[PDB]
Amino acid sequence: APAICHDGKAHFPREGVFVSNGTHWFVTQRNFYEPQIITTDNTFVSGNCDVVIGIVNNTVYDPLQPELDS
Amino acid sequence: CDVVIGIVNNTVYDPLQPELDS
Amino acid sequence: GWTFGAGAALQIPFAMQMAYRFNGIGVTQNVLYENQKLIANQFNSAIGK
Ligand SMILES: *[C@@H]1O[C@H](CO)[C@@H](O)[C@H](O)[C@H]1NC(C)=O
Ligand SMILES: *[C@@H]1O[C@H](CO)[C@@H](O)[C@H](O)[C@H]1NC(C)=O
Ligand SMILES: *[C@@H]1O[C@H](CO)[C@@H](O)[C@H](O)[C@H]1NC(C)=O
Repeated sequence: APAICHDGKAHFPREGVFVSNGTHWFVTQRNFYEPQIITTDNTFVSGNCDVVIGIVNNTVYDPLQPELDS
Repeated sequence: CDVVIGIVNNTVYDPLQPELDS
Repeated sequence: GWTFGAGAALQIPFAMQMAYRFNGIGVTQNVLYENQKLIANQFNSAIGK
């Protein structure tokens, strides 16, 4: 997929691309297979979702939520 | 830490620590 | 893309390759998508000349 839409905002990978074996979505580097969980760290936000062609609805995870409880 | 050879124990700071009181 | 020169050919969508080639010169790749149509119509036009 080119990008992922969460709340109308469109996200892009900091480096590498998104893939999925059907079960879940992942972000990986270019020359070697090494998936990692999607995050607001290795992604960035720019513009709304409507403009881009071929976007896919999903959810972006934020690791700060479990930590801010303490 | 299992695979890489020469790995060393050390304390890693986190900027969240001073402000975790929120 | 470039990969077939390096080793075996790997399929890749064309818009993705355009985005990479934009990264190659220092323009954040999102700029490509929010203008895709426009760029295309220039390419087909320019080659026409
Ligand atoms: C790929 O082709 C199908 C058939 O037209 C189209 O529905 C789909 O939008 C295309 N996928 C992307 C990301 O453009
Ligand atoms: C570096 O070389 C010395 C001598 O062979 C050896 O004792 C030591 O294990 C080596 N250092 C590491 C981290 O392996
Ligand atoms: C590094 O941390 C682990 C976990 O406590 C410990 O077992 C290990 O002994 C430490 N390494 C050294 C050289 O002490």
